[PDB]
Amino acid sequence: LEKAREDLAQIQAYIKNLKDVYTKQMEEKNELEMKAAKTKKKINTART
Amino acid sequence: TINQMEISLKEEEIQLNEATEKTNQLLANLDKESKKANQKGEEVAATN
Repeated sequence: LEKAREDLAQIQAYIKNLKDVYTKQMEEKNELEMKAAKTKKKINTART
Repeated sequence: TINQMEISLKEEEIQLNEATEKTNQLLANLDKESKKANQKGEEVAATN
């Protein structure tokens, strides 16, 4: 019981660190998504 | 201009693929860790 409690606590802490890294990641990836939008239609219209 | 918008789309798309690969690996690792956490918590609740 004690060992499993400690293991679960460590796993939860690592999960929180990964979740914060994930937080910055999808914020930055959404910024890159909106940048990468609006130029595909631009290339299509340009080549039309 | 066509070359410019093409270049921007290319670089931003490859960066998007990289960040999405990062997000997918982090999500898979987090899902595995969450499964292990829930199973170990159920084991703890059992054990007591």
